[PDB]
Amino acid sequence: INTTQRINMVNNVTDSSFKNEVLESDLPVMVDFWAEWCGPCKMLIPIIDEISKELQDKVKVLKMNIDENPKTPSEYGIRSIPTIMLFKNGEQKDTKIGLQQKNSLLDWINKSI
Repeated sequence: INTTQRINMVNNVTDSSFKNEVLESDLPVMVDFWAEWCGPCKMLIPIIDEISKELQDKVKVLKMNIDENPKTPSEYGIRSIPTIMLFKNGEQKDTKIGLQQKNSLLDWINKSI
């Protein structure tokens, strides 16, 4: 018996802190745009948690609730969720829409950084 990999925890970013935590970072940043009413989003949350650990010190992983923070998704053209957006050096680098499984998500991020 060991500690579970279900960290069930990852930092939140808001419309107030997006520039500060995402656009100003030197690390590549992955942002999971989500809401509580979105079924696929809830399936994706634990995957995002696990990937944050597997990508520690390489990619900063954050989630943004779009009910509470509608302005940032609007600015980057997000029309549906789940959306996962990758940022580097103050700009968007890549985006994918929809549930993504863990291996595919890790493959994509590693290809992108």
